[PDB]
Amino acid sequence: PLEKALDVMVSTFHKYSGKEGDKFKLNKSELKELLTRELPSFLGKRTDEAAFQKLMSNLDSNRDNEVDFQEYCVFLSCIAMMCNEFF
Amino acid sequence: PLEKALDVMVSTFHKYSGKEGDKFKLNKSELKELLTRELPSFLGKRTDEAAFQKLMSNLDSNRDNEVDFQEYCVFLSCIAMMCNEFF
Ligand SMILES: [Ca+2]
Ligand SMILES: [Ca+2]
Ligand SMILES: [Ca+2]
Ligand SMILES: [Ca+2]
Repeated sequence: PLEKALDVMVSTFHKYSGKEGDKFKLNKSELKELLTRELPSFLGKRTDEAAFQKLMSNLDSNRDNEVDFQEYCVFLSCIAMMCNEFF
Repeated sequence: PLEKALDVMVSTFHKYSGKEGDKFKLNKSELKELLTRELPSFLGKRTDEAAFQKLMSNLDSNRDNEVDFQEYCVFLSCIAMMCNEFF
């Protein structure tokens, strides 16, 4: 179960970062699709365009306006750490 | 199912962490069964005690001789990224 889940995390990235432009990174449209479709829970209601834009600015540690796989990775793990702490 | 993939990530850990001493930490021995029954395709056959110490040394970033939930998400991000760079 831990192995199908880790490649569920891997294949999901590529599910959107390749739709447009750099096929190795998520741009905003791409990031919104992923979250909106694959991660609605950890979504709540902040569905503005203003919620997503700092939603993209905070995942984007490099500041290169895109989320690479690494970065998606630190995001998934913050979300893991956050839930854990809850249960 | 990404959100499904996070669920089991967080639970797989506690399924093993709550056996001995700290219940929110993995000691070399709980890590052992986690790694062996969960991530079998990552541990080939170097499973002696040096490939299992190594790992512990590897995993345990604060060096309290135990794997906590954050050091376990760092490790997991290392597996996914490995799976990723190979595509
Ligand atoms: Ca892209
Ligand atoms: Ca970036
Ligand atoms: Ca323990
Ligand atoms: Ca530790």
